[PDB]
Amino acid sequence: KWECPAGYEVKEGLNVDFPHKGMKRAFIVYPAKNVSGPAPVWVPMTGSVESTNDNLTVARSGANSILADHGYTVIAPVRACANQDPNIRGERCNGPGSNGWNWNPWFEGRAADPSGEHWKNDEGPDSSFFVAMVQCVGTKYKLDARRLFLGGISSGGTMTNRALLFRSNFWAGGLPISGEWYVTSDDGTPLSFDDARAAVAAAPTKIHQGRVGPYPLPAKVGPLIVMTVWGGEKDLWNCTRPDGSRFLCADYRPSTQAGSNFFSAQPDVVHVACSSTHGHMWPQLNTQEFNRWALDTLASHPKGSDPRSFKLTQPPEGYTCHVGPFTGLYASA
Repeated sequence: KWECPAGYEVKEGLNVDFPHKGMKRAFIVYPAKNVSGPAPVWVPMTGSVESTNDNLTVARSGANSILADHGYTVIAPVRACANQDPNIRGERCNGPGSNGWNWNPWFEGRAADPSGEHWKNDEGPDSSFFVAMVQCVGTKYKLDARRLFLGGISSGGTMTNRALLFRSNFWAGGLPISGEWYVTSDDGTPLSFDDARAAVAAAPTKIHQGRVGPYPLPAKVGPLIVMTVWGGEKDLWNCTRPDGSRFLCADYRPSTQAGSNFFSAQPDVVHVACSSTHGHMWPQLNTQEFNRWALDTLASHPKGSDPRSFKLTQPPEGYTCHVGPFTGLYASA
């Protein structure tokens, strides 16, 4: 499955003008170090305000490129809105989406109005670009086809959820950190932030449909290991109006719960629910210990592995995790 479009020649570092669905995309490759043979892959994605460079090199943003020194080939996509500049932060990215998309950083969820209907059963240009990107990098570096993982924070966490839902026969798993689910009614009707929040609180253990994925959610998905991370009571996001005022527009308690319910219910998916207290940003406590543990945990479940043989190891201090759906976010009935 390793192939490049139009004779594209991948290189270490920043790759630009990668053709995909009429767009020109960019991504950065940090080849795995101290690895003989096929290397596991990590595709980290930034959120709405931090740049791809920040996500890859700044400690408080995760310094995801450091995982190449841990034996992973890191392949980081640049957001379409950044116009191939890995340094763009929130400029022209941190705001509502267009063309039927909910949020502009990534093509990660259909809009709440009718223009989003088209995306109910079309993965979108980011989900398909990531597959094409990894397939192309694999022509230059030897990658492990059973250990292709993606993940991200905030909007990047939402994009991880969407990619796992539409491309569960490609990725081996992912790390959606404080991503949205955009909960809807069972019939797909979009719900306001308040109604979506109340919907999960009213049925915390059920599977909820959401604008992050296909509608309806797939009955069955391919084999995966998914580690959803919730940042605690402060894992919230205040949007910014044009006039500068702030207002609550996302609460990641319901979305991490909903994601965990869907993935836990799938028989061929090992779901790990992890909670911390860093809020809505990349895990802050023992950050590199967490990144190493999380990716090595994902790698311990190569694609197609028996969920029954999976064995969770203790995460770093500052994290509580277990296999299954979240249980400490809503009171039991």
